[PDB]
Amino acid sequence: GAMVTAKKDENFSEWYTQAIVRSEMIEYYDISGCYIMRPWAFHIWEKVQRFFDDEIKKMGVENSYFPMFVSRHKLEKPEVAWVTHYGDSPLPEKIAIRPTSETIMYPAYAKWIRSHRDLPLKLNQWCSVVRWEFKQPTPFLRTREFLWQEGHTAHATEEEAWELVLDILELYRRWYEECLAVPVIKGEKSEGEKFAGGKKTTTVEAFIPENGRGIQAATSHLLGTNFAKMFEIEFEDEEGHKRLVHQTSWGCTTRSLGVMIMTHGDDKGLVIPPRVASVQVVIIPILFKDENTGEILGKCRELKTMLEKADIRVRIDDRSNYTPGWKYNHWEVKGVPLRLELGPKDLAKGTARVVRRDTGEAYQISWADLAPKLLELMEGIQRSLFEKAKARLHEGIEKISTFDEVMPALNRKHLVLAPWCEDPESEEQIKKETQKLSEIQAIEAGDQVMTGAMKTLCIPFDQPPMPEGTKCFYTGKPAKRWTLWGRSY
Ligand SMILES: Cc1cc(N2CC[C@@](C#N)(C3CC3)C2=O)cc(NC(=O)Cc2ccccc2)n1
Ligand code: PRO
Ligand SMILES: [Cl-]
Repeated sequence: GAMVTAKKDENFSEWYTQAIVRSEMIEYYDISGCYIMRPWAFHIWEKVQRFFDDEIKKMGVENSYFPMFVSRHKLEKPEVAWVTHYGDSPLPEKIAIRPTSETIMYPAYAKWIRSHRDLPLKLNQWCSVVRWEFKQPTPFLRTREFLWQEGHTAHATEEEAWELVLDILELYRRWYEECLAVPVIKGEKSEGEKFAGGKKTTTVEAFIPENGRGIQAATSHLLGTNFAKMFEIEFEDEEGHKRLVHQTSWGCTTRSLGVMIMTHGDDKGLVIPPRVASVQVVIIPILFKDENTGEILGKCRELKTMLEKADIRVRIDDRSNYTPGWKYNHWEVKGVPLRLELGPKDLAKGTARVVRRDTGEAYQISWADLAPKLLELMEGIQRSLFEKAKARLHEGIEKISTFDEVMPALNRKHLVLAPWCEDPESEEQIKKETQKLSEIQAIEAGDQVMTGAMKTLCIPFDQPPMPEGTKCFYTGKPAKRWTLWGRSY
């Protein structure tokens, strides 16, 4: 059985590749930026999909399916894939593969919305989209084709639309923190980073300590009336006056899995939080030749049935052609959070040996105690994974006053929280300056595939105090808010 041999804290990229290949999460493909999602990864996607779909159904959002193609003139009302032929017959007008579906959906919204009684209109779809960039792709985190949901709502007032933006952003916080045990920071995107055409974009941002990079985990946009004006989406009040609708859109992708993998993995391979692990407990029988193997396997089956009564997801690995040691490594690499070992000694004592994946700590638990204690143990693992990741997030953010402090902090692979005047031009200049200083540094390093530019990640909702005369860290103008910056995906 393959072991992960790269160390997470020494060659992070090689570590990540080994962890996702050797655990059978991914397979490569002959078109660049496209990868195969194998069942071990797909199962985790199914779990978060089900969580989020159930939660938005409770909000009255209904699923739908809109075409994957969009006409040139509807899309252009650059990073798009264009279809131009069927067989060898040219199309009269090329058609694009969707990168996002506002321009596919909103002509229909304009047809469907007639009066205030048609609102709010709330739709979602689960599908894949294509964003054909040429920069370095990374499995799960940044790919040419990815799976996502996208929700699109329309409301009679801005207040109700904004309320929904924030309710969805809270569901994305729960997707990452409660399901995947990944801490995130809620905030607003800067004017240069917000969705094209929208009014205000909110985000949850995550952090990869090993390469210092922030990453946008999910996004929820107040489109306001901008798209309603573009698509003539209006409704009548009760006396017949026409008004524009107020819109949101929001989306979360398979990037989430990658974030999870990078957050919790260790030098042995994956560590999957128990709430989304497709196998929570793997039972490994010890099978000597000189034992009553039928009695040991019979007890493993009884324990499996007992655990499944508490809804624990259990597999018995009773393969005779591998040793227990081999199986220990096999399921460690795959990130199963609990292993249960049962041999003749255990049978005789009425106990089982349980080993937790995150710490390696082992417990002896009586069969009667097994189901409640495992449940307690899985909640403790989930909580411990989250708290440890949150401590690394906090340790990864430096509060600074002045631009002179930026390069030392980025050299420590940290994010910076700085007072900023929020001038869009300033962000563009900071990106270019940090980028050129990073190139110099790389040459002093004797070194390289992603950009060294520092950009804004999010103006966090939770704002530290801003003292009276605080200046912006780059311009010296009056600072308006604390903003989180870093290198990023
Ligand atoms: C897997 C994944 C995710 C996401 N993005 C975007 C923001 C967002 C968020 N939040 C979406 C709105 C929901 C997200 O997850 C984007 C992508 N590829 C790309 O940009 C294309 C690409 C390919 C190679 C290199 C550089 C760029 N690939
Ligand atoms: O691509 C985006 O960011 C928005 C949210 C999902 C639909 N379009
Ligand atoms: Cl479905």
